[PDB]
Amino acid sequence: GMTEYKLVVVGAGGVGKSALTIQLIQNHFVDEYDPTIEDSYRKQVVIDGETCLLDILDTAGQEEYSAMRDQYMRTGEGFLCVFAINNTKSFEDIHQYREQIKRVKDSDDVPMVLVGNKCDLAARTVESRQAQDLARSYGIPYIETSAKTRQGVEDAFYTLVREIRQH
Amino acid sequence: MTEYKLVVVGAGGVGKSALTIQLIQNHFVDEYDPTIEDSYRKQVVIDGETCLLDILDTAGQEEASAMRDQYMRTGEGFLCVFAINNTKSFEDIHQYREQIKRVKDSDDVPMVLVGNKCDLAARTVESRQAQDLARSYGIPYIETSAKTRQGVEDAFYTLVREIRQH
Amino acid sequence: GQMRLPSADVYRFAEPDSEENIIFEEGIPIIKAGTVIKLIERLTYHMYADPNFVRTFLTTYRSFCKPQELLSLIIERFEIPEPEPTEADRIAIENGDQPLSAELKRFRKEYIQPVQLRVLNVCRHWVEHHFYDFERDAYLLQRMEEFIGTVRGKAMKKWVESITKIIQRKKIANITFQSSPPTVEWHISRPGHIETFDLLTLHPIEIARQLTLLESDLYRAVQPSELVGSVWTKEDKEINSPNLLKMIRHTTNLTLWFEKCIVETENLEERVAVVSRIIEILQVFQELNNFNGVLEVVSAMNSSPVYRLDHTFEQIPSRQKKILEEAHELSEDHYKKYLAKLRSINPPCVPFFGIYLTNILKTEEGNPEVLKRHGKELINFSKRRKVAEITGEIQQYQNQPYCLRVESDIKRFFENLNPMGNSMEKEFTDYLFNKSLEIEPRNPKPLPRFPKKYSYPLKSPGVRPSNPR
Ligand SMILES: Cc1cc(Cn2c(N3CC4(CNC4)C3)nc3c(N4CCN(C)CC4)cc(Cl)cc32)cc(C)c1F
Ligand SMILES: Nc1nc2c(ncn2[C@@H]2O[C@H](COP(=O)(O)OP(=O)(O)NP(=O)(O)O)[C@@H](O)[C@H]2O)c(=O)[nH]1
Ligand SMILES: [Mg+2]
Ligand code: NA
Repeated sequence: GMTEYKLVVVGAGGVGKSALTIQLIQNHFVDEYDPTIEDSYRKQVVIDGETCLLDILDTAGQEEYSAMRDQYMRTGEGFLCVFAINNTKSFEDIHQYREQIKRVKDSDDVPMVLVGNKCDLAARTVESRQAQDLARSYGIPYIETSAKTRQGVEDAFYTLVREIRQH
Repeated sequence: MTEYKLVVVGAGGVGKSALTIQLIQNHFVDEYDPTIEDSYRKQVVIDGETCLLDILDTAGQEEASAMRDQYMRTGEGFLCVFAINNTKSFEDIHQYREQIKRVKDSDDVPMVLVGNKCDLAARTVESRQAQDLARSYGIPYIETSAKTRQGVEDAFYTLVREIRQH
Repeated sequence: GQMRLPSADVYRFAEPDSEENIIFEEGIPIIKAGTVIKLIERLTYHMYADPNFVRTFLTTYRSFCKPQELLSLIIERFEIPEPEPTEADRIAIENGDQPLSAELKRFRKEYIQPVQLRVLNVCRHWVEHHFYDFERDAYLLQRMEEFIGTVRGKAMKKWVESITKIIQRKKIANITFQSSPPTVEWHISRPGHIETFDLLTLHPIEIARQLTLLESDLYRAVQPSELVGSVWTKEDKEINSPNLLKMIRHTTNLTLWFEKCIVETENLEERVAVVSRIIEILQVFQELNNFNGVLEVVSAMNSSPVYRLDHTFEQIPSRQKKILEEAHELSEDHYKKYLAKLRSINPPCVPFFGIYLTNILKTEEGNPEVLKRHGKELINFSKRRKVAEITGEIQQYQNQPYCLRVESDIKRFFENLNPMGNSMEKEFTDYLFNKSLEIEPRNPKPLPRFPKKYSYPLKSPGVRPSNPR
């Protein structure tokens, strides 16, 4: 049948990372969620005219279980590496997430996207040029998203699927 | 997992709360803090089947006696508890039994009769008198001690079996 | 007829229900949303008790009402005006007779006494199970003491005097079993010889038991105040969630210790014995329903430094591979089989906490604090109910104690385990990965040989328990 893509969200905690998958998967248009329901993290979508199933792993809230990162990352085919645009430390953490994904996957060329997330109205401290330059240094796309308006959210996940398809 | 709604009823001070907390936590409460209404949950395997017990621990003090219909409507089985050193608490059993029957409009409500404080030597209700009453109700009679744990699992899990076979 | 109520202008909790102030879900009603006044009315409702709702509310209310304001509101709820004499009472009094006061007596018996007793039950639950509000605000405690200590009148007296004593006990603040715990098991290390304690010298049964007692205590210590508000993810997490973080840091340390024992055993035959012993410990964690322990082992075996050790993998017996496979299968498909197993076992158990953390965080992030209806903001109570369903599940598995004896020296050994030493996490996990590359280099580099490091027998004593008389 249709292709299933196993996508994994990684990134610092405490800075609204979970809004990316929630807004995707949501009833886009009813602001509501029960994460405990069976397949609150599976979504059938059409990308460039080809239907597929996204299975998204987002372990937001488990960041302190730092020795489980490999156990969780090993499940994934593509990765969203998320930082918050008002949290410079979360941006600085990206390099190490990327190194750990390369190590678990035993590959220098794992499908991944860099995502800069706007999780509140607090002042931005990472400029888009800084994040574009980082993404370009890694050879991966950069997408910015809003945690409140759903802007950028479909682009982040669809861009990752395109990276997998074109790998 | 089937869920079972158990309700523990009986006169003030007979040990409803101590029985419940012994079942839930394996701890005996020495204090006598009169209950208003407390609720507990317990996942447990009984006769090979996992279930979830919701246990309502009710007020025995007479000042709460006008507030019972509301918990009797919801319960699926009732532990009717008296203390074997308290003859008044045994005489109070029939009032609870009759009220449950009226509220649930049924002659066949799952119930177990429990004679608690059986660790105490100075008994004033004989086992035979309680057993006769239980037979007249069609229900089992189990003597318990919240202090030593004697009979405690038997009382609650017999009530689950009553509900299961109802 | 229904009882008449005080005028809503002297008593705010008699306003009629409308969709501008309460919305129910589709045999007692379940509240979707409401004003704080309506939530407190239904918290203390005259027609029924709702002990679930008391726990849900007292667990979650600080997201929409400060503790000082809650106390003010429930004192207001408690102070119910009595109705004036009716026409028949007046005529009796005019004739020098005693009035029957039928409506007054009914209102006392069916409205005032149940509402007041249910307010006191809120106070009792607040003090017994959510006392941190009072630890953190001494003036709130003074107000509660004063309120309880000045309730007059005999219908409430037993509970007033009891709650007064409960408060005084909480300010200055034993297990019985069906059977005896099993005998503590020993292998190469003997009692009192803590300097020889290590992965292969302690008995694998007793490693698993003592880690299960430690992990069970760490699980049982986490209170809901560490979880609501997603506070373990925020900047003050060390202040607000210390028991949760201690629990997680223990789990992390054990996973890293398992990895360190494996990759620092450079001799292949010895390293196989190490891995086999860790899978035996996993088997006993499964037998004990210690799922935290299960996942600690799975996380180490799936880590980058360990996963790649193909020469070690080749020598592990298929039966042990099968044990590890069935443990990893619990985590597959978003923990589908783990969730079913947790709900089917007979406690005691030690749940894996991380799933609860993700579900609480996503429930709080994915639902709005308020619902807007007819121009009014109503508290979204359904969201709080969902959070308290999770905290209630956590608490249900915190009740049952393990019937296992503590060994104080083995306990201390695992409490003090510190595989990273003074190294930071990145430099330590790079060290583990480079150690993996040293002991089993990437193809086509040849596989080196390394000397043995253990002078004692590597044969396991097995994981079936012994029982002398
Ligand atoms: C040193 C060592 C490492 C490992 C690592 N490892 C593997 N190996 C396959 C491999 C051989 N070349 C690659 C490494 N598969 C693992 C696994 N899966 C879960 C999903 N199932 C469908 C297949 C099994 C789960 C876990 Cl938790 C660990 C796994 C395992 C053992 C027993 C061992 F002694
Ligand atoms: N020796 C002994 N004492 C017991 C036993 N069960 C309860 N008690 C004691 O009896 C007293 C009352 O117990 P408690 O559980 O509060 O009774 P209750 O039926 O819940 N009272 P209420 O109806 O007011 O809530 C406490 O001091 C308790 O320690 C028992 O099996 N043995
Ligand atoms: Mg009680
Ligand atoms: Na910053």
